[PDB]
Amino acid sequence: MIYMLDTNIIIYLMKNRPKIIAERVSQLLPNDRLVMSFITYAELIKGAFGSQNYEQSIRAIELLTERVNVLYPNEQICLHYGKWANTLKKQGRPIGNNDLWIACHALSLNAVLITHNVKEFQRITDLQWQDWTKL
Amino acid sequence: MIYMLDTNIIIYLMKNRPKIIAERVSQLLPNDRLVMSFITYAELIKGAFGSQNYEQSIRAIELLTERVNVLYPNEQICLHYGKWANTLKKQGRPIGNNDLWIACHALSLNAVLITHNVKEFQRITDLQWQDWTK
Amino acid sequence: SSMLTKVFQSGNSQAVRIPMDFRFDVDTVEIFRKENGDVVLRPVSKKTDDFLALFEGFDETFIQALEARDDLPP
Amino acid sequence: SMLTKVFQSGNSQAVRIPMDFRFDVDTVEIFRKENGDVVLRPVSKKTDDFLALFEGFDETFIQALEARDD
Repeated sequence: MIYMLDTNIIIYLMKNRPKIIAERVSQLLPNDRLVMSFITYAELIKGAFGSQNYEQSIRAIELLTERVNVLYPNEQICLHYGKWANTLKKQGRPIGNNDLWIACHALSLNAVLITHNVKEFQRITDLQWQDWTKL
Repeated sequence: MIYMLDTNIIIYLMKNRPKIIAERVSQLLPNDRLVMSFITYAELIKGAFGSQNYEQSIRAIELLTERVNVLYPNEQICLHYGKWANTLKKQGRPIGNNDLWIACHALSLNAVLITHNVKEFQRITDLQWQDWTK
Repeated sequence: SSMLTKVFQSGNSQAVRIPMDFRFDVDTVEIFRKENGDVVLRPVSKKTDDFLALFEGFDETFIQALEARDDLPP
Repeated sequence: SMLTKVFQSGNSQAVRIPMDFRFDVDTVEIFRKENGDVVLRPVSKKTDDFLALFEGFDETFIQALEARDD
């Protein structure tokens, strides 16, 4: 199974060390994989440039992505983005643009998207996702 | 050299089909390549879903991309994006997010971006761009 | 020296038969009207013809939806 | 068995672990048993390595990344 950690859950994990997440990681089977979208990696790079110690931030990013590999798009992400961008246009931009790209990335991989406090994603009705901070 | 058509110049081309831009395309050398970003392709698909005749639009896109190929990036796009997203946030002068991704895609290729929206993209000072309308 | 040729309806539009004496070798021509009511046809280059054809097929509704970029900052 | 010291670290409390009781992990589970004793149970190797991936980022990094704007 492909588990894609979104940007919010990574931020959460930098600020907290919660038991719920240890348990969920413990339940991971051997062929299961943790990844992040290129979107999220770009936001990480942005934090590094906005941080006091650029070289330390980049070092921490390299360690993180060695385990949580970055994935890059192919045509399928664009098909999903076109569909859901159109549907979501009527609903008053309920989902941020980078969150939407991330959701469509997960759709394109049939990944399960792991998030924290983005209930908006329920509007993308074919997205498989989980909040690994809640029960 | 790669020349990347942004989303706006492709709208312009659909509204006004001007000979001018056809002339500039022909000037491209043999090893050159004319392309769009995956961002723009996704916006085309969006338009197909928001149009009257979806099957028609999709066939139009498929024909378009057969000659102006859609490119998909590697890690270099994220390095340019982090850098420019931070720079512009500090300036308080952010541009559209899809446009930002498009610009960083062009940077990651050392490509020329073709746009009729120079003010926004000029903020990305490392960006090579040309306006094939003006 | 000139010929007569027929105006006819094709689809929801009008069209003119081009006799072979005047066949064009492209699929797209420029068209304009002179003061006297003459309509003038001038072909484009083959390369311009093949490029601008790529943007045939996208109707007004598609352009509507595409123009609606709603491209907000990051 | 031994004795060891409770002290303050920054704004929080801490306990010194004598050499003979050192941990090989950066994170332990802490809980209270039925008789009130406090227990420190090391997390697994898998869990420790995962959580370590997020420890290196300082507050200026988080503050900049927390500004998603989106």
